[PDB]
Amino acid sequence: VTSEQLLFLEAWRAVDRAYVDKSFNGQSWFKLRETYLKKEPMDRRAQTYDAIRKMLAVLDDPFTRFLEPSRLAALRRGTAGSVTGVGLEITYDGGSGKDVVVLTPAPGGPAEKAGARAGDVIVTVDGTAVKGMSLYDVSDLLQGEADSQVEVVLHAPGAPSNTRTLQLTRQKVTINPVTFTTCSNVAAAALPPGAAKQQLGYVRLATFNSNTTAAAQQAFTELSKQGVAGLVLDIRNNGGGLFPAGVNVARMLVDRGDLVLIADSQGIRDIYSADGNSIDSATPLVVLVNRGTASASEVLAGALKDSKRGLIAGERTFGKGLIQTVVDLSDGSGVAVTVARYQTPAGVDINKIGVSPDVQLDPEVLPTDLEGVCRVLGSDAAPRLF
Repeated sequence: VTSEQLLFLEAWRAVDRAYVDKSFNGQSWFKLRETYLKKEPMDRRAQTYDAIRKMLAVLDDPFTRFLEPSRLAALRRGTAGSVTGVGLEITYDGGSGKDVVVLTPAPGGPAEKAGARAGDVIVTVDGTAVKGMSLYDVSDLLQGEADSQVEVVLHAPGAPSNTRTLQLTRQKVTINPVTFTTCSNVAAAALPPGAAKQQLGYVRLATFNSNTTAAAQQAFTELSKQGVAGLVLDIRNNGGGLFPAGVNVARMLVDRGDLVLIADSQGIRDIYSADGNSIDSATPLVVLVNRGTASASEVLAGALKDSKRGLIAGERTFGKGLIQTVVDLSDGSGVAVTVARYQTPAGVDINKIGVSPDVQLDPEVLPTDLEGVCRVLGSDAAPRLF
């Protein structure tokens, strides 16, 4: 058994131990290992990496991927300094043809400013066809030094002929996780039943990151103090992000009860529940979501819905409910492995199914800027949120 073979075995073991489906897509995992050791060339590092990728592929899970040393390091630094993108979060088509699509455009980032919307399908990046490539590889094509440009060709969902070519300039993108306001003189259409004041509290939660919790706490607190008639939590176009901040937010609204189950082929592995630290669990709440709402955001929405704490309004969410971990290998390379999936308190998978609105509404009727929101909600054309 060679050094190259041991390295391969490290990758095989990472999956053997942690993979979400212990039936391995119907493959005999140990048998594969023995077969590859015997039939696959692993004379140089490069061959070993290819053999690892080949093995991962049999799982038919495009999120389970191998990362070479430099890539893993870069993944780690992420979009921090010197490394910039164009304000796109990407993922694979929801019916996955290996089509890469825009999960969500970052608010005010380059791609959004150039008209890109959640659900658009990415055809090429700098001429390269992205269908079926690793998302880690695709991001690499999308990223680069600030002020540099990249060409992205996109089409409308289910309209391959409806394309556009954008020349985007890479720039740092800064999403402010939370903004909020009180809307006064709200239209009757937009109020919850039995409202005693025509005022609504609006909270735009654009991303879950390190700053989300502290900012959301301040918003709910203030709003509660104002005695608003209803709360409008806006998580449209929020790709998820920091799972714990989504849990923290859920905990601000619900006093008791399960929030999310973590499951895999074995059954439920972990649960997160309310911790009695609510800020506001009584004001009527409506949560706005759309096809750009994904992952931690969907989890939030699903806990609010199942618990009956809030109504979901808008359009069905993405259905991005898998969880991956990156397992480091001895040579600095790594494997991103799907280890689990999110389920609602009711035990339904978020994956694929997403979270459906109780109130179907055109997801573009309401703006996301504080001024515009109050304007529309005070209008004769206010959405019937509740």
